Formats: sequence, structure tokens, C-alpha cells
Amino acid sequence: RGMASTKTRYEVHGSHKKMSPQKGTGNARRGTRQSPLMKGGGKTFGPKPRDFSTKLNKKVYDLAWRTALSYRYKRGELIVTEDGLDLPLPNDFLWLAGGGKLSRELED
Amino acid sequence: GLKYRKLRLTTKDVNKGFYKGNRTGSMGTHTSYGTYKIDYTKVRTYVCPDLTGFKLTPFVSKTIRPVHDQFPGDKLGPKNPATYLARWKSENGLD
Amino acid sequence: VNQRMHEQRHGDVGNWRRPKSQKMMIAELAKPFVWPKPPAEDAREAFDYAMWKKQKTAQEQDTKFQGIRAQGEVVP
Amino acid sequence: MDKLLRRVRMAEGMVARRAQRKNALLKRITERKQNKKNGEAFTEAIQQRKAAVEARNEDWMLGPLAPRRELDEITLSNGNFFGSLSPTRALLESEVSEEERKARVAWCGSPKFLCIAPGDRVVVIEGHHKDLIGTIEKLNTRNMTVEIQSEKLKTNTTVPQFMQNDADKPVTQIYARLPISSVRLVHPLKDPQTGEYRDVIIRELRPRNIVHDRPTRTRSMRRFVPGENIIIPWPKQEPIKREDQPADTLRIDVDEKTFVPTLFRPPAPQQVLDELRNKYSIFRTRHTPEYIAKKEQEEQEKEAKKSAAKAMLTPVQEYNRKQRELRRARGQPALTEEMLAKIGEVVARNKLG
Amino acid sequence: GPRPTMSGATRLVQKRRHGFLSRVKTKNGQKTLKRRLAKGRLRLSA
Amino acid sequence: RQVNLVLPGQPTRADAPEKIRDPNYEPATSGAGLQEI
Amino acid sequence: RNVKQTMRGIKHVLTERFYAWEDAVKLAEQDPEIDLSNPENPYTPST
RNA sequence: AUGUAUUAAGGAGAGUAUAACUUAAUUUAUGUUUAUGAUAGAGGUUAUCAACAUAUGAACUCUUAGAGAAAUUACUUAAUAAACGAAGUGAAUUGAAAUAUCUUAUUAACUUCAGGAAAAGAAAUCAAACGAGAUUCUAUGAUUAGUGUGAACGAAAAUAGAGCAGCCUAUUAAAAUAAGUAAAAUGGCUUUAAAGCUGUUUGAAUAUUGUGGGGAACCUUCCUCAAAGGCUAAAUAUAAUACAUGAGUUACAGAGAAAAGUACCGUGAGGGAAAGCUUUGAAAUAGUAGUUUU
Ligand SMILES: [K+]
Ligand SMILES: [K+]
Ligand SMILES: [Mg+2]
Ligand SMILES: [Mg+2]
Ligand SMILES: [Mg+2]
Ligand SMILES: [Mg+2]
Ligand SMILES: [Mg+2]
Ligand SMILES: [Mg+2]
Ligand SMILES: [Mg+2]
Ligand SMILES: [Mg+2]
Ligand SMILES: [Mg+2]
Ligand SMILES: [Mg+2]
Ligand SMILES: [Mg+2]
Ligand SMILES: [Mg+2]
Ligand SMILES: [Mg+2]
Ligand SMILES: [Mg+2]
Ligand SMILES: [Mg+2]
Ligand SMILES: [Mg+2]
Ligand SMILES: [Mg+2]
Ligand SMILES: [Mg+2]
Ligand SMILES: [Mg+2]
Ligand SMILES: [Mg+2]
Ligand SMILES: [Mg+2]
Ligand SMILES: [Mg+2]
Ligand SMILES: [Mg+2]
Repeated sequence: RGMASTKTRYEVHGSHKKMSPQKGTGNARRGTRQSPLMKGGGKTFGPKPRDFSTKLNKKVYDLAWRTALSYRYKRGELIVTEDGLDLPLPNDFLWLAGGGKLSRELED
Repeated sequence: GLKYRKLRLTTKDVNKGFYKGNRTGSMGTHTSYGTYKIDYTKVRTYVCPDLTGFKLTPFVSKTIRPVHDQFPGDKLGPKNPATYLARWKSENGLD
Repeated sequence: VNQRMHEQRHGDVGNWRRPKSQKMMIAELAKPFVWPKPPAEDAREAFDYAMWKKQKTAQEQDTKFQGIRAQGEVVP
Repeated sequence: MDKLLRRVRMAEGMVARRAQRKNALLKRITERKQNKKNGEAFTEAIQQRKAAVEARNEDWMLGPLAPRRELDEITLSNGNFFGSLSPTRALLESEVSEEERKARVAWCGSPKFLCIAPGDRVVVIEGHHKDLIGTIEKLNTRNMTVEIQSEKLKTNTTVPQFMQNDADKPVTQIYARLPISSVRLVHPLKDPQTGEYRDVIIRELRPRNIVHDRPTRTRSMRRFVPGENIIIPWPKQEPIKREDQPADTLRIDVDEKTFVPTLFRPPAPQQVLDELRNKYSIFRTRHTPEYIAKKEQEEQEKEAKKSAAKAMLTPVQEYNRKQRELRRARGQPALTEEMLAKIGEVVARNKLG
Repeated sequence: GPRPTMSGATRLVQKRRHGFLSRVKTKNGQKTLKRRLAKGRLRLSA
Repeated sequence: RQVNLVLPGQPTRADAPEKIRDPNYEPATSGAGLQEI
Repeated sequence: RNVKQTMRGIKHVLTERFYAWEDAVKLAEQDPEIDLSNPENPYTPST
């Protein structure tokens, strides 16, 4: 999906006023409250919504498709059947389910 | 100048012309002398009837279970003007 | 008119507001009227004054204990 | 009027939006206060479970020096004596979530369609007193709990002092309540192959044949066992005794009819209608014909104002505006089937040949 | 250093200088109310 | 047509405990060994 | 509470009659059996 | 966070059955289905043991007649936030390793006007000797042509996709086809010198039977269009609501706010918290105990 999002110091709420005077306080100088060093500051290199998709040549993707079929074929894990592939459920149950005699609980 | 100043000003907090009534209603007019003349056309009276011999009370015995009215096939059952008129002709036609 | 104390909407939380004021009126009657005297604590049993007095005492102790704590103190 | 209806619909939406914002906030304040009150019962059960871990080990090590804990002072963390519960925890008076209520009666229908009633014999399937069969005495639908007045279900409880004299004992034994999910119905069913009656445990119940009565706001239904489809009759319940008090009106005076409609005079003094509804409210939908007429006039005056410059038109401007009325009246010429045919000959000749 | 500038202050000046009417009836006052209304303030004036 | 599956039959009414007059029938005191349906 | 509910019903039935009566008058203006002009005998049972 | 759908004025004060919301603060009715539902009892305060759909009573005060120190006065069937849009006005920080042109930037901001969108719009448009065929949004074309001393700024044709709609008889009521206009000089804007906007002073022509505009100094031929009159939905912007999705968050995270623009600070504009649950209990730190040393 690639939709994660975090706020930087340029998107965190609040005013961009200078917190403390540049000097005279004896404490470490500070700028805005939205700095990453501050409690509720913004994550500098945080996640942003972007596209995580990559490219793959149509010919390489087609070779990987037949390579997966060949892996199953050479191992006996590829079973090809005739068209009309469906589970042969009993005709009695199929007749009840359509009729509505069977409840959802029993039908499932 | 602190928290109390931020509360809404009331007549019990200040003087010097701060008048604020309580929505009692104008019962007259002011004069130029600083007095008040009451206008009895604005004064209100309470019409309470005679309750002697009145058998109804604000309660009904719980032996009579609550029941709502039924108006089958009538969307505006109790608000039907036709039912009010039809019920008027039969009961009271004079007035 | 009797004013009501300014309070917070939720007691200890919320904005500060003030409930509506109370108005009392004293009428000068043409015929006197005298109120009965309140029943004695021994005759208030029709109101379950015994159970009500026990609950009241417990509530008074609870508010007194909170007041001691509000002073930053504890009962030794 | 169309413009007056939009005025009411808009106002109805503003007040509805304001109420939802306040209700949403109030629901969260009460849910936080209630969850915090229920936490006091969780904390107690957790403290007692850890104390039993300390007591079992102490008894194993000391042996002949095992302390007499039943003679010790109360635990100030909760105020309970030894081996004694709290009234809130023995009666299960804690208000639970609406999702929990639906789960406590999942086996006997829904909270609002309940197929278990007082007077039914149930069997416990949880706790220490499992397989215990008893009769229901009362049923609390707020927490979905049930009381079974069985001697084995009694448990010590610490009585608060605000409801106890100085001469009474602090601890007492009371019947403990159970949730409806911890019990199942016990009913005798006739064995069809043998022909004798034996008690069976009903794992599930569901409502059936539901019919409401809107005039009385009543409801009557039946309960059955799914799978086997065995309708189980309801237990014999005694209706509440309704009495006539002295402060109530006599039936003869309640049923007395005294209202006769009128047509030439209002049902009550016209001045009363001003006390029933607000004459100047923005929610008023029934207006007088003069008021609606005046509203329509204002819109007609605005119209005439936009059309006032027509008197300042030059003769050429009037000539062109008149020709449109005539041109627009001519209409659009129609293609006769005779001409449509001659057109098709050109289409086919230039398309096929 | 700070000074006791609220000494002898009256509440008639607060209403005149920061009251509601002082703002709805002016061009710049309307902006103040609209700014505080957008922020969600309950106390729009005084 | 009759099917090979058994479905829940039509509903039946169970006699109330007050109406059961079977002599050899005593209520159960414990739910140990009782059938569950 | 019960006294307040009784007062609420009184205000509901009175407001219901006022609107039901205001509408019946209009409905009667178009009724051939009723003649609102003459008040001494405004109703005549239709044949 | 994005997407989809729907909608197109917002808040406050006080009061009230503390799930129930407006002094009526739990109104009164209709239809259908009700366990094969929907997605043969008890129970009117020991209440609301019924959901859906359609109606319905009530709905206070201020913002919001006048006035005033908003929630008052005095009257009365008095009533419209923000964001987004267009035009007008229009910086500076910054970069050029200084700095004036330039850049920042037809930016921020302010004012006016307007609607649910607005604006724009059916060629006096582009192309190049072949042809395309209104407007709007996105991408490519394009760190291109080109401009600039530099730093940097920067198109169009065309292509692809979203939408697609043409007209004047405009599906709302408008033109007798546009003269102080086109254009020139001069002072500016824009900009590549053209085209386009504009103050001052001047000032044309009448249609392919070649009249007028444009095709990037300028002239000419040819091509192309037809100004000085107008109408037009959709794709677009913003806000609210609902839903869907998640190698998004899980309580110093997410949002500023899991009870918030509240508490609190400030004369004011304005600034702006902490705080989840019944689980787990790390380190630091404190008082002891055991072994050992002093
Ligand atoms: K700054
Ligand atoms: K030229
Ligand atoms: Mg954060
Ligand atoms: Mg005072
Ligand atoms: Mg004073
Ligand atoms: Mg004065
Ligand atoms: Mg019944
Ligand atoms: Mg009222
Ligand atoms: Mg209404
Ligand atoms: Mg100073
Ligand atoms: Mg002074
Ligand atoms: Mg005003
Ligand atoms: Mg007013
Ligand atoms: Mg340089
Ligand atoms: Mg270049
Ligand atoms: Mg022309
Ligand atoms: Mg020009
Ligand atoms: Mg030029
Ligand atoms: Mg030109
Ligand atoms: Mg050229
Ligand atoms: Mg034209
Ligand atoms: Mg936080
Ligand atoms: Mg955690
Ligand atoms: Mg953390
Ligand atoms: Mg630790």
C-alpha cells in the first residue's frame, strides 16, 4: 500500500516562535518547539506516502512465469484436468440448498 | 489581573452603570425624573379556574394499563382534518 | 437575587462557567402564617432518619479525609 | 413556501449536529468513569489471586506453624476480611459493556429477545460449583446476571459500615450472583423411544412466533431448542400486583368523555396557542396566508428590480429583442420522409456503391 | 523587568477595550473574532 | 423426492414440569451425567 | 416526573386540536354541506 | 495517508430523566417484516425485551432590528463562519559565495466582489505548404528553443490520459456583427525584439471579386483566422460527513487534542498543556539481610 505518513518539523502544529532567548538563560539555545530534539517534535526522516513499486521487464516476468510452471511440472505438482473443473457436490444437497430447506448453518 | 477577570461580567461584580436585567419583561416606561410608570396593559395575569368539585388528579391508577390510539389505514390518524370535521357534524353541528 | 459560585463544567475539568442565579421573594401577608416546628430526631423514623444519619456521617468523614489530604497531610 | 422550508430543514440539521457532538463527548466521560469503577473489582480479584499464591506456599513450608489468617486484620488495599468478597463482586453490580451483555445471553437469544425467565431450573457450568442445579429467583437484565438461592452458592461478604450498627458483625454470608453465560436450562423432555421423562440440559434457545402489539407496546413469543425444534413452555410467572391509590383518578372520571369539536370558535382561547408553541421560532412550519403572501412579494420585488432597466432600452435594442420572440416561435424546420430518402441515397452511394 | 500594570485596573475598560461589541462593530475586530472562531476558542472576547 | 440427508423435523411442544404426572420420574439434583441437547 | 408527563400530554392534545381545527375550517370552506356564512344553521345533513 | 460516495453557512450561552436534549428538554401516528427475522409468556419506571421505512408535536437566549459593556434592554413570525475562486495592490528573508539588474516572486499578505464551486471557453488559435480544430486538470515534450554578464529563469507545437458539447431559436431569454476601436509615438508592465496590458498625445479600413488581424525585428507574397457583442454542463479547488484499504500509529507514538483549543500564561492580539487500561515491572535511587573486608 505504501501510505504510512509522519510529520516533519515543517508540518507539526504550533507557532514557529523562538522558545528561549538566544542567551542569558544558562540553558541550551532553542529555536522552534517543532524541532526533533523537542518532546512532540517532528521525525526528520520519517515515512512518507510514496510508491514502493519496482519495474521488471515483460520478458523476464514471462520467463519467471514459465519457470514456476516448469518447477511444478518437473516435480509432478502440476495436474491438468478437463474443462468444467468444479467440486462434484452431491445432487441431494444441491437440490436442498437451492430449495431453501437447508439453513445457512447446516448448508455451511 | 488573573483568572477571575476572564469570567463573564455580572451585575454583582461591578457598579457605575452596569445594568443587566433578567428577562422579566417591560411593565411600563421610564420618566425623565428617574421614576417608572407601570403600564397595566403589559402586566400579565394568571388565569386559574375554580378547582372546587374537580375529580381529576395528575395520576391515573396503574390498574388501567396505558394504551395508544389506533387509526388503521390512516397515515395522519390523530391529525386528520376530515376526521375532525366528520366527528363535528355528528356530535356538534350548531357550533 | 442569589448568585451561584463559578464552577468548572465537569467539577474538576472543563471550562469555567456560572449557573443561573436564584431569585427569592418575600411577600408581606395580610393574614399571618406560622410554620410547624421540625420533628425531633426521634420522630423522623418515617423518613428512615437512622439509615440517613449513618450515610451522612460516612459522607462527612469522606469529605474531611479529603480535606486533610488536600492540605498535603495524612492521618497518623 | 419553498424558501421557508429550507429555513427549517437547515435549522433542524444544526441542532442535530450540536446534540451529537455533546452526546459523543458525554458517552466517553461516562465510559471512562464506569471502566474506572469496574477496575476496582478487577484489582480486588487480582489481589486475591496473588494472595492465594503466597498463602499456599506459606502453608507448605511452615506446617505446624501455619498462621491463623482468619483472625487477622482487614486488608486496607480493599477493606475486606479474610475469605470475604466485596458486595460489588459478590452481587456483580458492575455495569458491563453492551458488547458483553450480548455475549452473556448468546446461548439464550438476544438481550432484547430473552428466552430465560425467573422460575426456570438451571445448571452451573463454570466455577467451583459446577453441575449445581438450582431455581432462578430473580433476573437482572442490566448486567445479565442471575440469582440462584442455593446454600452452596453463599459466600462471605464484607458489609460496609454506613449500613451496619456497632453491635452487628462485619461479615455475613449472601447468595452470589452469576452471569447468564455460566448457566444452562434444565428441562424434562419425554424420551420418544422409551416413553419416560428425564431431565436434560438445553445448550441453546431461540425465540419463535414473535408478535408485537403496537397499541399496548407489548410482546409475546415462544422459545424452542434449535436442531430438535422442541418448543419449551415458559415458567409460571406471577404478574405484578397493580393497585388503585387514593391520589389516583377514579376510573369513571378517566373514561368520561367531555370533548365536543367546534368549527366557528377555536377549541381553546386563541391566546393559548402562543403558550403551546413559540410564535417567532425558526422552526415554525404553519404560517398565516398574509405572512406567506408577504414573503412571495419580496421575491417579486427583487425580480422587478432586475427587470427595471427595460425602460432604458434604445429603439434598436427593443427591435432585436422582439425579433428573437418571433424567431424562437418559428421553430426548427423538419426533414420530410421524402427528403430523408434522398439523403439515404447519397449515404449508401458514397458508402457501399 | 515586569511591572504591576494591572494595579487599579477597572472592568469597565476591559469591556470597552476587549469586549464583544468592540470587535463585531469594527473591520479589524471581525477578523479577530473570525480567527478565534476558526481556532475553536470559547472565549472570543474579554 | 426423498433425500439421503436427515433434516430437523417440524416443531413439537414439550410438556411443562407442572403437568408431568409420570410416577417414576424424579428431578435431578446435580448436572452430572445428564444429556445435553 | 409523572406530573410532568401529564402536563406534556395536555400541551400535545391542545396543540393537536388547534391544528386539526385550523385545517377543518379550510376543508369546510369547500364542503357543499356546510355554509360558514350563516352561523345560526351552517350544517344541513346531505340527502 | 490515499481513494470512493454524498453534501454546500458555522459557533456559543444557559437549562434539562447524566445513553436519551431544549422549559413538551424520553411527543404522537402509519406500513411491512418479525428467528425460515434482521444484519401463544413476564415487563409502562421493576419502564423504554423491535428493527426497518414513511410522517408528526415541541425546539429557549446570543452572534443576528435599534441601542448597548454579546447572551441585556427593547421589540419582533428581524436571521449565512472558515477554507477554496476572480480581480486590484504587492514585499522581504534568500541565491548570486559582497552587491544595485536579476533572483526570491505575477510568491506571502491585504482589500473588493462572488458561488457551491468559481474562473475559462467554442479561434481576429496554432501550424507550415501536410494539416490540426473551444475551455479546464495531470504527465511527457523540457536541467529544450530561448533569455540573462552571471546566478538562474523558462515556453509552444505535438503526444498520452481525465472529461468531452456545442451554440445565437444561446433551453432563458443577449448582436441590427461592433471607432476614439485597431494602430502609432512616448512613459511603464509583460516579454525573446513579436503578440498581449496600459497613462499621455494622436488616430484606420470594409470580406477570398483578397477588406482587416496573425504567422517572434521589419517588408512582401501566400496561408490562416475574422477583434472592438454574448451563452454554455463535465473533468478542477476547498470544507464537512460516511465508507473502504494499510510490511500506517498503539499513549513522550498517532493530532496540539483517546474528556482540548479545555486547563493554564498573557492587558490584548496571541501562546498553549498534562492526562489511556485490570496486564508486565528494567535501570537509577533508598533502608535492610547473608558472605566477606575494613
Ligand atoms: K518569525
Ligand atoms: K506585426
Ligand atoms: Mg508527534
Ligand atoms: Mg461585589
Ligand atoms: Mg466591587
Ligand atoms: Mg449609564
Ligand atoms: Mg403479555
Ligand atoms: Mg413551550
Ligand atoms: Mg414544529
Ligand atoms: Mg518595560
Ligand atoms: Mg491606573
Ligand atoms: Mg444588533
Ligand atoms: Mg436582539
Ligand atoms: Mg558575487
Ligand atoms: Mg540555452
Ligand atoms: Mg467583427
Ligand atoms: Mg492597443
Ligand atoms: Mg507589441
Ligand atoms: Mg493586434
Ligand atoms: Mg516570420
Ligand atoms: Mg466573434
Ligand atoms: Mg500525545
Ligand atoms: Mg506501551
Ligand atoms: Mg515510547
Ligand atoms: Mg525496579
